[PDB]
Amino acid sequence: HHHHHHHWGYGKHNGPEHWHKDFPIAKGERQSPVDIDTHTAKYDPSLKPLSVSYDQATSLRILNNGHSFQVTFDDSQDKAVLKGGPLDGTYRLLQFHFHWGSLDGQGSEHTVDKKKYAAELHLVHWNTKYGDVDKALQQPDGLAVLGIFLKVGSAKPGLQKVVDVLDSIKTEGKSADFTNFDPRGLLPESLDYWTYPGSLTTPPLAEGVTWIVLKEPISVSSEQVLKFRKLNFNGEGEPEELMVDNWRPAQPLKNRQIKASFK
Ligand SMILES: NS(=O)(=O)c1cc(C(=O)O)c(Cl)cc1Cl
Ligand code: NI
Ligand SMILES: [Zn+2]
Repeated sequence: HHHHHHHWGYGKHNGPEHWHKDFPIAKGERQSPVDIDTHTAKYDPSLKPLSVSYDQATSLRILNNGHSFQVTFDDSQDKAVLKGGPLDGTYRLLQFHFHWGSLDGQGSEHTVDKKKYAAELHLVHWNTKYGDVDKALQQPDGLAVLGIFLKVGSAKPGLQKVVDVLDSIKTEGKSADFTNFDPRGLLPESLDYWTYPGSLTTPPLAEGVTWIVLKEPISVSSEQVLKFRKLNFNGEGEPEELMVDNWRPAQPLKNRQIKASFK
């Protein structure tokens, strides 16, 4: 009988279309992202507003991991947490990262009534009742991701401290100290959201994520998102391959219901 055990990426040869070969959970019923069909999405008056408590958030480092860039946080205490919305309990912010396109007309992972945004911001949190992120990763209610759409318009002031250091992490494996960054400067004004049970959108595509996708996009300038597109998927000394189109497309919703926090 069959038995199951090159690196994944976003290229023709190793992109989303192929991930199912090493990560067969891609074939399952809880995969992210999804298209949010607003007609289908049922307003659920029993969802609470999302309580974002980032008042003490302690950023640590910023790094290029070869598939995105991310800002890490001290998650040893409840410095930056999510609760309420659809969540039971407290989730601690570990990291945020982005996905974006080669052009403004694509780049988001989630879509809304089939519309793609220019980019999507993901704030990754883990359920404190499991003690750390490695234990949480193993559970169905282990993680919560707050997803935020980016459109191109006016500059996002809170994003500028990030953009101003991207030249220091151009290539894979580069990182830098990145202290005193306030993630509140990346939120939109309204915290109205859609929620559904899903997965990581990157391998290993584990099905343990409560997704919270905000209705309202933030706007960033063309100049800012152009700075994203100057990152490299490659290492220093390797041929240049610009880090663009690092998004997985919408996956089948199957039997899941997406709920809205708003009428
Ligand atoms: N795209 S995602 O589903 O938010 C996600 C991405 C990553 C990643 O760094 O590749 C991680 Cl560790 C966790 C999550 Cl939850
Ligand atoms: Ni066997
Ligand atoms: Zn992500």
